[PDB]
Order: sequence, then structure tokens, then C-alpha cells
Amino acid sequence: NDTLSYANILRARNKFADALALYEAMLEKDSKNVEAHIGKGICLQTQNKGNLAFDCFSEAIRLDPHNACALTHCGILHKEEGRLVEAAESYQKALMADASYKPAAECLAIVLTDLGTSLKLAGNTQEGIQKYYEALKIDPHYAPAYYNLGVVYSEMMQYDNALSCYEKAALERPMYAEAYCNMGVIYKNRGDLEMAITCYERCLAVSPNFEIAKNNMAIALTDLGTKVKLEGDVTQGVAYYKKALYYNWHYADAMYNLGVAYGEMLKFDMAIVFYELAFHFNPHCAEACNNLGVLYKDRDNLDKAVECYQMALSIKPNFAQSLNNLGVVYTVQGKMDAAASMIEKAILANPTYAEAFNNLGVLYRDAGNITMAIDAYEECLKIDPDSRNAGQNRLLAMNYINEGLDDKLFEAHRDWGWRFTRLHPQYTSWDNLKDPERPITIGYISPDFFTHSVSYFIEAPLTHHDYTKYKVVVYSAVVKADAKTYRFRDKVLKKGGVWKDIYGIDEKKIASMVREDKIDILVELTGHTANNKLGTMACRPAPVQVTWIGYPNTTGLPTVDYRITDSLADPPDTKQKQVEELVRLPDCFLCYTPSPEAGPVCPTPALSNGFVTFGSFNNLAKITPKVLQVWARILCAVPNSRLVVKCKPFCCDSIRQRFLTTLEQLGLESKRVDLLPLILFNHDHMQAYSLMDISLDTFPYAGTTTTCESLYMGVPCVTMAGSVHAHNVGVSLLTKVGLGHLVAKNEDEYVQLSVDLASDVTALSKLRMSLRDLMAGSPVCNGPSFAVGLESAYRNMWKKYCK
Amino acid sequence: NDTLSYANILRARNKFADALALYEAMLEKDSKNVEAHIGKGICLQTQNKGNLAFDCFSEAIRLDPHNACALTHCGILHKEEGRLVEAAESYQKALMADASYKPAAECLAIVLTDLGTSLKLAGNTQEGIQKYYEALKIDPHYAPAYYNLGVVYSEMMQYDNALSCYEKAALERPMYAEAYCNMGVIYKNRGDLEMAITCYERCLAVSPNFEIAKNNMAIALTDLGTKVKLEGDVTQGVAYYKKALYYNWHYADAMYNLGVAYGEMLKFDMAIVFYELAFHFNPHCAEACNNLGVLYKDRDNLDKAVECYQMALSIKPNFAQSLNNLGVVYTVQGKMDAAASMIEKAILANPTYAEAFNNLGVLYRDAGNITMAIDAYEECLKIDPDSRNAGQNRLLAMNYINEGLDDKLFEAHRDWGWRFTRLHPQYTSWDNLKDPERPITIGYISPDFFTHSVSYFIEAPLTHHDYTKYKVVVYSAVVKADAKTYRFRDKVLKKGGVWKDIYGIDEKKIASMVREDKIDILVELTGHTANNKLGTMACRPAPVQVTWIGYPNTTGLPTVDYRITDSLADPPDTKQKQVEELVRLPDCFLCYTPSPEAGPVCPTPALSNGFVTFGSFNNLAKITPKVLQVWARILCAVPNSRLVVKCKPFCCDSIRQRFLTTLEQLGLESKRVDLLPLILFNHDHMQAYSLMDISLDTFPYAGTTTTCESLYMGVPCVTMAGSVHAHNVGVSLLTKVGLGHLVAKNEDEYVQLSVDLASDVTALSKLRMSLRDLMAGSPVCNGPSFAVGLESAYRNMWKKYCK
Repeated sequence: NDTLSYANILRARNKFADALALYEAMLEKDSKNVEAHIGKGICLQTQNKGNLAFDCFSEAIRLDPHNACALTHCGILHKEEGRLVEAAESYQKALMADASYKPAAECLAIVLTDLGTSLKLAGNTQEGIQKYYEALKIDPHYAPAYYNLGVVYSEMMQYDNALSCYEKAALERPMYAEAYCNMGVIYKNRGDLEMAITCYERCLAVSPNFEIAKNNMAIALTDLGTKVKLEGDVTQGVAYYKKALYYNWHYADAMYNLGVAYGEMLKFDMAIVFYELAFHFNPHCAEACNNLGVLYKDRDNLDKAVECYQMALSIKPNFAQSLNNLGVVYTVQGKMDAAASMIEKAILANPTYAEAFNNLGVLYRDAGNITMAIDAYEECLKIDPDSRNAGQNRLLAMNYINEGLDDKLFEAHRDWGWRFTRLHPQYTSWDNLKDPERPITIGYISPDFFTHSVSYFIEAPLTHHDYTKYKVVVYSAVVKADAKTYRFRDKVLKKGGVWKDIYGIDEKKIASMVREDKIDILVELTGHTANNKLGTMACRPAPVQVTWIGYPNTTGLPTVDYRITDSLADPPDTKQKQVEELVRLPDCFLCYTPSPEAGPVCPTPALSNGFVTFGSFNNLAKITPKVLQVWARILCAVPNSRLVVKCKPFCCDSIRQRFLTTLEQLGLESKRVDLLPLILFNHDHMQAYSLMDISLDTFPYAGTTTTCESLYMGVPCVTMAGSVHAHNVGVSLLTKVGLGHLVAKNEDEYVQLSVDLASDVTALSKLRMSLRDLMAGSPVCNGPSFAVGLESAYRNMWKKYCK
Repeated sequence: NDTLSYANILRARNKFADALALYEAMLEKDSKNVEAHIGKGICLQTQNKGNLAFDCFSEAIRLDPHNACALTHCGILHKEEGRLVEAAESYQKALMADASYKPAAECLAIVLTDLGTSLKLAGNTQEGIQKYYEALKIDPHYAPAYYNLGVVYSEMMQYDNALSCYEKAALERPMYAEAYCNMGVIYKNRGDLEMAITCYERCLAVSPNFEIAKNNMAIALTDLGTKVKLEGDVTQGVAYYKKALYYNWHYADAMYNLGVAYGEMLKFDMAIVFYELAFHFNPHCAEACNNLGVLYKDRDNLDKAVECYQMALSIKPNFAQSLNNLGVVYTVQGKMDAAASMIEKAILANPTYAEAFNNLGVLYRDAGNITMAIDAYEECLKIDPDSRNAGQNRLLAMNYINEGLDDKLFEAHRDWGWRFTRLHPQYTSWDNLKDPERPITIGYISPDFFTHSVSYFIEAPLTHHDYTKYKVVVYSAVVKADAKTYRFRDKVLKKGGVWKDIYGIDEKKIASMVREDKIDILVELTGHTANNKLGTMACRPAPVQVTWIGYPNTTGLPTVDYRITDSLADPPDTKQKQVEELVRLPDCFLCYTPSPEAGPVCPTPALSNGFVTFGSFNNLAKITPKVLQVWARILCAVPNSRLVVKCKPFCCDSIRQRFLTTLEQLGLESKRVDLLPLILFNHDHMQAYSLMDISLDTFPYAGTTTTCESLYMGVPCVTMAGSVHAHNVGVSLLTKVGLGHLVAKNEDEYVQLSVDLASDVTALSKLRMSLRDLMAGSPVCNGPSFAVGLESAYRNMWKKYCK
């Protein structure tokens, strides 16, 4: 008995060779020793001598058929070769011999699970399920059987059974990472993400390098961060995206969403970096390219923005947003035909993209197609009735061709103001001490303090302003400053005014700023044009609100008290109703300050070139078909005449061709018309007036700055009187320069005046050489008289408010 | 005269065909019209009819040889074909005709610069330079000539001339981006980075898509961020790295340095992400892999850390830091031979890497090579005399083989404490009200509150503590908690103690925490072992400072007042000097709390196996060669005996083989010794005591917890008395269990006692079955008596401090 026990101890100490030799020496003495046969079989198994182990166990079973141990080891040997059926039978025999032999029960549950899996992969799922239940009847603890049951239930969309099976599997084996992973995947599939996250956390606590769980954790965390961001907590969303990038460092979607979140935070450099990284890891992320193009466009890197949009469209050709943004950039670049084609494709891709309709209307307005622009604006308001940009661009466009014949323009503006007031709260009390004989704070607010038409007039008061009585505050919304902006700032400061840069600010806070500065009269210089601050004007921050030159009609805002004009642009008997009270200055409402780059007046080209040249440097939006027909009538009335028209959209060949067609259809030879694009130079723009002899003013929207520049170069400008301020601005200037005999009341006398002026080249030449001195001695250049008049008007308005 | 002028106007209007036809009709009338010849030549040039233009200009020159215009256009035609010499000659002729003809001068400066460039590329740099100076004599404004001059000067390392040339080039052309770029590159090369940055900013303002300037801006910004970080402002450095990543989104070095900066900020998730991204964009960034491995190691992801270090070493095989870190990880993994090889390679790569020497000493200590460990520690102190870890590991290692024979161990500890006090400030005043008969606040501070040897003793007071008089505060520095930590917390809280988790905190702030809690007696349980808080003890936060079990010798800190012991471990006449005052408890200084997993005592294996089994479960560091020789003497003295030794390092085959060699050299058959590695189970570790009959205690470092566990399983433990506490701990336990007849004073009686115990298997078996009851009735398990004794000692110490 000591030898068998010693051999068993040796076997248990992995000293298989000496124990084997002892079992051999015992079997030489007793070939019927079943236990020695079992020990021999086990020791041969450990030497990978399967056949001889099988022989030893077969002989043991022959000696003791009810040896559950020998039958179990025979089943194990059968199992290792994958011959599962005989092994299963052997285990069944072992249980019949000793139903308490736990190792046989456990191994039988294993092999029964393998059998069930084999049938499952063969599509025999239901009988496999029954054998898995048999396994759990044999060993209610074999967790892998629960895992397999959960997988099967998850394949038949029976998620509740799958969860119950995975929960049982995790109970029997707490470190069964795959069960937690599959639970997390199912819970993610059910919409609940916190549970899924918890399951993945359990998986990674059990298996920290299980990649599938890391990837799914990053996905679930990104979805959760997106939800939480949509719920308002953007910072916690960002935290979730960063934690997601911890498990999946290349998850491009988390980078894209970080880009978006940082964009909303105004951390544009990070938004750019993250969007570009998202594109690097996911090149099919056309949204990243689109948003990157947007950020580059707002950084004024238009070429990069174009590249980004072209990439987005090469990935998603129908990506309506990229189409619209590319159209907008081409509009900025002046590629009008490409802009049109892009915007039209965006509209085709999404007929409810209101902003695309607004941009189309803007493009048509710039192209002079006022009617189509209005139609597009009407479609936009049909889609977005609160589209502020569409409404204001609509009003502006209607100002170019709406001749005073009814109360529709006024109605539209008035209604516009009513709606905004019902949608924009304002103040009702002011702490400004009501003293009529004290200093007054004047705010001038405008986005165009650079080389713009408005600047050529606001320069006059800025230069001629009695600072000892009227403290000046400037609210510059300029997008891009320049030498003229700096000159204005220096002029205001050198006297004692206040300059505030307000580009990129809110509106209500600007109204607060106006209140802290105790502005008494706030003067808006923009009206319904781009980047206006009419919302600040709606807040009523100042006790007196004025408009003056940015818009040639009523603002329609009931909160604006007064509009400054004179008795020539708006005669006392004008029938055009306006929301503002008209205050008429005694002289011209305009004071032109010439550019110090105007250069000399040249002699009249007609003396040297032998031809009369009419011209117009107005935008195409002012060149209405009526004006086109009138100019054709003039040029037919003046034998051998030439017309020079310079407009930015003539950079596009299609626009030139269409304009030529229009003219030719009126009987005018295209060879007689020279269409020049914009030349980006103040000096050269002014010198271009040497190319024309007679300026033709536009109607019903006259020139304003263009007429003044024309006159400064000695080019007579024929205008027409009419029923709207925009028409009579030319009347005011020509009359105050002393050319009131050149203001027509209608088209026929306008033709007659143009032919008469063209008929006396000598009178034309003397006028050319006299016009600079005539204007410089006139009120249009009399800065001091204009300043005293404006100052008096301001004082009068203050007095009106005081009572 | 009107026809020529009209043709010139037509040419100026790009109506080249009609003007050409008019010039032809004029030349039919006057073939000598030089101006008509020039106009024809120009119009043919615009149709790319070079040969016919050349004919027209040649005839013009024949008609007017001094026509500077015709000569200039001939030079232009020559220039377009690249036949620069004749063109230059033609321009020289034009200047001789009319030295004021500016277009000829400008074009001549251009062609002279091209000639200079041609000579430069041919290596004829100096004559090219003279022609560039000729160009500047012709046109002092031709900026490209200045640029070329700057390039040439930059090629001859004449940087001041290069800067002057580039500055002149930028003056003549403000939008010459390349000049600013080259200036920035030179300034970067001179060390000044702000100027370079300014130049690149100018370049990108002129050319926002010039890639070279973006890349160089990112480089310069990364260098500047690195400097500023090294200057203390890490946040501004991070801002610079982010701005760098704005211009170069894939600059891997900025990502690596961001990883480092965020690591110093403790934003490890970001440090990981950035280091991995840096590796993605620069796979040769072995430093990123190293630091990523460090972060994964500190996140307990040892397999990933190993992968990262293997990657770093595949990139940089001699990267000493990665070698050291991989060695440390293998030490944690127990791969002792791989750790040794790695640390030795790190030492070979950098012989001044003190930390590598410390880690080598730690490895040798774990391998039991105390002498080599001490040598390595001495080398580390030679390199880093303030290396806290090396000094403490040295003292600990010396405790294993330094037998009390001189005052060197005490001297080393005492000096250690002196130096730290001179390098660690502490407090001198306490607000604790000096009342000897009031409640006392006891702090227990320790990192090992988990399943560790120390826990088996600290459990006793935590269970048996009168909370109504001694408020308990626990400072747990546990790195990884467990069920025993939670059990201790629950036990302390259920009574009214305070539990504070302090893992990962500073030392001085802990001293502040001890002061706010008004701790009266702070008890350190760690001494010079890993992660101790001896620096907190140096701060003297509590009025009374005690050590008790973490270290078997003096701490050497003069700020520690008392060490708790008894009269058996440190007899009253002990000659070992210590900095602490010894307070001897009346009973055993140890109270073992058995594990509730100890299971039953088995019968003595000798009755069933037929062999006597000696054993030892002590670490190899305690198994000194002297002990090895003694055990060999015992086993030779006991015929047919077996030794079982279980130690963790026996997982390494080389350590087993070397140990076997040692034994065999002493005449012991290796077959008689079973070396078992660590089994990671408390139950199975305790049940392993069924494999041995007699425990052999180690010297001069006795077992402590191992001896108690042995006794609880009924295994007698023979110990020896000696001159040091660590030796006499076994004496204390055996005497207090009632086995004082088994405490030897020397090796010969130790052998005699071991043979006598082995000779009576029957007495051995009765002892085995009695030992549990003997100890349970003994003071070692008498929690109440031990608690009253400790409580009395605490009260006495408080009273001593009160006076």
C-alpha cells in the first residue's frame, strides 16, 4: 500500500517518470491493479502518449467496468481528438457508474456545450439549445453554456433571454468579459447608453486590452456626449468625447464632434485641428471638410475654403450646405456664373434651404436682376418668414425699381418694423438729464468707416465738429480697417471724441454700452444694408434716434424718431409717407469730402478723340431697363456717340453678353459701348473719369457718391427729378453745384438736355475745367456751413425731446 | 495725325485686329512711319507672332536707330526666347539712345538679375554679385535683385549682409513673402525665436498658404514653447504648442511635448493620446513609446507597457530609460532573469543612471544576493548620495545579514536620520492640551492594510480597542485595496474611528492633516520598506511618535520618540543602541490574528508519508548562506529527511538551479529538496503547511508572520536566540506559545533540537494537534490582554509627554 501511495504522490509532484516506472514494477507483480492502470494512463497522457494511455484505460475498464475515473479519462482522450460522440457516451457511462464523480459531470457539460455549438453552427439551433439546457442540468455553473445560450438568444432578437443568460454567465464567472461586452452592445442597441458604458467598464476591468470593448466604449461615449451636448451641457459632452478618444484614439467621429463643440465655444484653432484630424482618419467625412471650409472662409483664407468645399463636394456631390457655401465664396470672388450654378444646384438638392434662396436673391440683385431677386426673397420668406437677411435684402432690392405710385413700399417697411418691435424688446426710460443748453453726446454707428461711399460724407462732420458742445462716440462695425479708418480715429481722438471698435459684438450689449456712455443722439448710417445695426436701433438705447445716409427711404422702425434730409430730396409737399419725422437742413443734406487722390482734371476727351463719350459708373442694380431704354434713346438722338459703362459684374462674360444683347435689341451697335470691370484702385478709378465726357444719372435710384466724383473730375451729370428721395439726390447735388438747369423732370427733356450738352463741345470743355471750382465754392464742399447746419439741427432735435 | 492716334487708342483698348489693319493701311501710305512699325510689332507680339514683330522692330530700328522704344521691344522679344545676351545688349543700346526710358531700365535690371542668377547656378557667384550690383545701379528698387543678393550672402554664411539685403527687398516690395521667410529662418538659426516668429507672421500675412512658412512657424513655436516651459510657464508653452499645431497639424514633436506637458499637469488621458499621436505621425519617436509605456505601467496595464517598451527598444535598442523601465516591469512580473539582463544592459548603456543601480540592488535583494545588492546601493549613493530609495533599501538589505558585532548598522541608520533632519524641516509647537487624564488621538499610518504580513497584527488592536478613550485615525497609503481593507474600515467606523485614504498625497500636507486632527500619538507601521511615510514622521506632526512592526531595528530618526517592544525581543540588557526609547510591554509585543481561511490542521505527514519533512516558507533574503549551511548540517544529522522550501523567486529556473548547486555543494542530494514558487491564494498557501513536518526559522532575520502561520497549522518552529530584535522575534513567539524549550542559543543545540524533534514522530504529531489550542489559549491570540497592555503603554507615553 505504501508503494501505490508513493507513486501517486510522485505523480502529483509531476515526477511522472519515476512514478511510471513504479507503476510498471507494480503491474509486473499485479497486472490487475486498476489504480495502477489509471496512474499509468495519466502519466502517459502527460507524455503525450495518447495511444498507450488509451490502452491502459481500456484495460482498466475491462478490469473494472464501473470505474468512473477510468471512463472519464477515456472520455478525455476521446475529447482531445475532437471525436466528441464517443467521449460523451463514455461520460454518460461514468455518471451511471458514479453519479457523484464531479470531474465527469463538468467535462460532460463542456462536451455537451461543444456538441450544442457544433449543431448551432450547422444551423441546428433548437436541438443545440436543448443540449445546452442539458448541460445546465448537469452543471448549473458552467458559465460558457450560459454565454452560448445568450448568443443564441441574441441571434433570434430575443434580447430579454439573452440578457438573462449573460447575467447568469457573469454570476457563474465574474471575469467573463465577453458576456459584459455583449450585454453592453445589446443595451447600446436598446438606446440606454449608461448601462452599456457600465458593462464595457466591467469588461475592461476584467480585460483591459479587449479591443472590441474599447471601440464600443468610444462609440457609446460619443453618442452620450452628443446627447448631453444637445441637452445643453457642452462641457460634459467634450469630456465624454475626450474619454472616448482615450479608448479609441483614431475615432474620427469623436474628433469631428469635438471640432463642432469647440466651434460653438469659439476655439476655432482647435475646431480646425480636430476637423482636419477627423478627415485624416475618416476621409469620407465630407462634413469635416465643409466645416473646415467655413472656418477658413471666416479666416479670410478664401482659396483654402474653396479647396475644402471642392473636397466635400467630391465626396458628397449633393451636399447642399457645401454647395451653398461655395456659391457664397464665388459671390465674394465675383465668379457670378459659378455662384449661380452652385446655388441653383443647392436649391435642387434641398428646396427648403432658405439661406440658399437668400443667397440666390443677393446674387440676382448684384447682377441687376431685381425682379428675380425679389422672387427669390419671397420664396425665402415663404420658407423662413423671420429671415432677417431676406427681408432686408428684399426691401433694399425693391428700392431700386419701385417708383412712387402706391403705398406698397411704405407698407412693407412699416410692417417690417412692426413685426421686429413685436419680436425685439426695448427700453422706455433714460437717465439723461433733460437740459436743453448743455453738452450733448452724439453717437455715430456704422460698419463702413473704410474706403466706402458713406465714408466720403461722414468725413465732413468728423472734420468739422465743435467738440466743445457735442461729445462724439463712434461705433465702428468695420470688418476690415484701413488707412481711412485710422485717419478717422486719429481725427476724432485728436479733438476729444471716443472711438469704440464693435465688430463682432452683440446688439443688446451695444445698447447697454450706448446707455453707459449716455449717448443723447444715436445716428445710424447703414439702414437695410449689409451688417447693419438696426437691432441696436430697435433697443432704443438713446433718447433720440436718427438715420441719415445709409438708406434712401424710411427704416420703418417706429423707434427711430427722425430722418435728416433737405427740401430738395424730400420737398415739403412730398406725398411719400415715412415713419421718421423729416428734418430739412437749410442747404444740401450731403457734404462731399473729395479724395486727396482725385488727381487733376484732364481736358474734355471730345476735343482730342473726336467723339462724344457718355458714361456711367453706377452698379447694374441702378441700371433699370427703363434707364437702358432712355440711354438708347439718347445715343440714337446723338449721332456718332459712345457709351462707357464700368460695373463689377462685367467681369463675367455672360453678363456682358446679355447686356450687349439688351442694348443691340434697342438698335444700338455693341461696338459703341465699352464695358469695363472694377479696377481695384482709388486713383485709377478716379482717373477713369477721363474716359467719359457726359455722365448719365440713373433712375429711380440716382447716383450719389458716383455723381460727386464725376463732378469733381469735371464730368457734367444729367439727373431727373422724381417722387422718391433716391431719385432727387441728384437734383439736390446738381442744384447746389449750380447746374439746376440740368435737372430734368421727365425723360424727353432729359434726352433734349443730353443732346444739347453733347452739341457744344466747347461749353462742355469750359464746364469741365470750371466744375471743381464751382463745387469747391458751393455748399457741397463747404464743410463749415454744413457743420453749423447739422449742429443746429441736432440742437433743435435735443430741444424737441427736452419738452 | 488722327489715324495714328486712333490706332494707338485701339491698341490700348486691346482691339489689336482693327488697329493692326489701320497700321497696315498707314504703312501702305508711309512705309517709313516708325511709330506705325512699333505699333505693328506690339500688336503682333500680342498675337504671339514673334518673328513678324521682330521684323517690324528691326525695320523700325533701321529707320530710327536711336528709337529707345523699338530697341527695348527688340530686347523683350530676345528675352522671351531666353537669348539674354543680345537682349541685354539691345537694352544697353536703348539706354544710350534715351537714358530716361524707364521701361528699358527696369527690363534691363530684370535681365541683368537673370544673368547673375545663371552665373550663380554655374558657381560663378562673385561676377553674378557684381551684375546684381549693376542691376541696383540701374534700378535701386528691383526687389528681386535684393532677394538674390540676400540668398547669395546667406549661402556664404554672411548673415548680416543677407539680412540687410532682405530688409531692402522687403522695403522695395512689402509683399515679398519669401524674403520674410528667409529672414525668419536665419533668425531662428541665430537663436532668437520671437523675431523669426514675427517674420513668419509677416510672410503668412502676405501669403497665407505658403507651406514652408507654416512648417517653420510650427517649429519655432515648438522651440519657444519648450523654452518657456523650461522657464516655468508651462501653460503658455502649451498655448504655443497648440498654435504650432495650427500651422502644422501633423508636427509630431509638438504632440510629444504636449504629452509631456499634460503629464506634468496630471492629465494622463491627454498625455497618452498625444504621445500615441506623436508616434503615429513620427514612428521613430522612441521617447513617445517610452513615456506611453510609463503611463500604462502606472495604470497597471503591464502588458501594454511591455509592448510600448519593446517598441521603444526596437527603435532605440540602447535607450537606457526604456531598458530600466522594462527591467522594473519584469521585476514586478517576477521575470527575474529578464529583469537582470535588462537592468545590466541599461547600466552598460549609461553607467551614471543611478536609478538603474537602485533597481539592480532591489532585484538582487529579492534574489537573496544581499552582498551584491549592497554593492549596487553603494554605487548608487556614489552617484546620487541623496537617493532616498537606495539608502532605505540599503538599510533594509543590511538588516538581513548584519549580525550584532559592531556599531556600523546603528551608525548608518543614525547618520541617515541626521542627514534627513538637516534636509527636512519640521514643527516645534503643538496645540494639544496637555491633560494626562483625557481622551487621546491615536493615528495609525501605513501603506499595507491589505492581505500583508503587517495586517495580521494590526488587526488585533483594530478589533480590541477601547474607542471611548482613544480616538483612532487611520492613514491608509494602500495602493490596491481589497476585502481586508474594507473589513478594517468597517470595523473602525462601526466603533467611531476615522478612516482617511491617503494614497497619492504629499508628505507635508499629511503632517498638516495630522495636526488638524490633533493626533496625539502617531504610529508608523512601515519603517524603511517600500512606500513608507517616514518623511511624514520627520515633520513631527504629532507630539508622540512611535514605530512598532514595519521595521525590526531603529528608524534612526531622532524625531521618533519611542519604539514598542518587549523584554524578550530586546532584553533589558541588550547592547544594541537605538534612537528610540524602548517601551517593553509585559507580554508579547505581537498579537497574531489568524486568517479565517486557515482551514483544519491535517495529521503529521510523517505518519502517512513515511518521511520527515523539514520546511521553510521564508523569502530567500532571509535564507543566508549561514542558514543554508546549518540546514544542510541538520539534514545530514537526520537520516532520510526531506526539505520543502517555497519562495517566489523559484519561479525562475536559474535561481532554482543556483540554489540546488549551493545545497549539493554542501553534500545534500537535490532530490531531497522540493522548491515551490508562490501560490496566489491565502487558503492554498495555508494548506501548503500540510506538506512539511518541522519549520526551520531563519537567522539573523527570523520569520514573524510565517512562524505564526506555521504554528497555527501545527508545524513546530525551531528558532535561535541572538543579539538583534529580528533574531529574537521567534524567541518571543515560541516562548509565549509555551515552546521555550525549542529556542536554541546557538547552531549546535539548534541541530540537536531539530534531530530530537524529528526522532519522535509521535510527540511531533501530538504537538501538531495541540498547537492551535496552545496558541489560542496563549497571549499571542489573547486580543483583550494585548489590547489592555498596548492601551496602558499608550497612556504611560502620553503621561511622559505631559510632564
